[PDB]
Amino acid sequence: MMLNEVTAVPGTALPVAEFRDHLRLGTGFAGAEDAALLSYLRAAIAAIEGRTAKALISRGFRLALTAWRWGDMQTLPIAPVATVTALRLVDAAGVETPVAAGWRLVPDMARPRIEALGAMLPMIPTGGRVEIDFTAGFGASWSALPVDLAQAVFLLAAQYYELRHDGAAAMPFGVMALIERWRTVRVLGGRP
Amino acid sequence: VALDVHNAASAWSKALLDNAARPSGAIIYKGADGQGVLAPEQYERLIFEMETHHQGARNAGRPMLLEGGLDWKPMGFSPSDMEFHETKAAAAREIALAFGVPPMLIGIPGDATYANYAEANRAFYRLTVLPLLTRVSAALAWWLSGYLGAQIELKPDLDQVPALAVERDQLWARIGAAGFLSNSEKRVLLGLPPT
Repeated sequence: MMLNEVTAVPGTALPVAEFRDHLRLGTGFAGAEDAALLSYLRAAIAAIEGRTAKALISRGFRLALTAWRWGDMQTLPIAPVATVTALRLVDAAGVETPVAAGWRLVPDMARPRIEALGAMLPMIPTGGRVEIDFTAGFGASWSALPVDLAQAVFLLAAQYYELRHDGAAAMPFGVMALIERWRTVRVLGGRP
Repeated sequence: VALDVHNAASAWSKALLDNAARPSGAIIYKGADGQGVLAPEQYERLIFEMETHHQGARNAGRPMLLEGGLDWKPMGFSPSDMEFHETKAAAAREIALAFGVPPMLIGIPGDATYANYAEANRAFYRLTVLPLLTRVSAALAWWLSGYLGAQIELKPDLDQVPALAVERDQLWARIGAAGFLSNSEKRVLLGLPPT
């Protein structure tokens, strides 16, 4: 189980123009170039998509795993999923033969899971571990996000900008109190 | 009073099985703040991993990874048995005390006052049955003798009753082994017609 992404987000989809309107606009001085700001939003998206297990820009992933968990399951970790592209099933060397039937993607923010039809799920050869490419995330743009999750990115990327090293300074709906409802709540630490 | 203590203490346990919330525990979600509810995408996830994996007889002991913020505080139920148990059994015996039955006959648990039921049944037909029936049959004896002219007496036989057999056989063993008096003199002691 690796879950590397296919393509990174371009930066032209990130709101480097709307971040400085959060950062110094209305109150302040009309400071740094776009390459300094964009290094702080994706450093704040990747801090929140790691704490909440989300994706937020809807790029494409590839989940390559070696054993299914159940035979009617294997929940996917990145939460908002849509349109699992292919279920490639490589052999050892891998002429790379895909399968096209047997499973149904169930789009669900709780457990995005792959839930094969019936009771049997596509098995794995010896050495030829199965890979899933899926496109998980809210929307292709920034305007398709939930706004409280998009605000906590701006509240955090303005923290990484306005104070550089790990220095000193909790408000009611802060950074933590906004992403506490997008995190995954699980209480199974067990065998299944 | 002991009827009302016995009715209500059996209605105490009847009610307590019907309106009482024990939990097996509680999953506390404080949150990042001091308070926070969890989203309906999180609550349907939390029920599913609690229903499938953590409840039942088939799931006793799943080690329950509690994340940041979550906590499982298991509740108890400390008075479990015996809600008014010995006050009900004492009330159940002071009902039997008033009517006159010994507690062995109806089945009241407790100490062994009588030993082996042959003296408990004999104490029943001597303390609270034959005193009761000899007062009813004597009132039948006077009231019915107003209808026919001759006055009639009508009393319980206290013989061919099976509870007084331990009273009866030691009588038959007492004068039966008294070999000094003759055979016509011991038939008159037992209520036998001499021949």
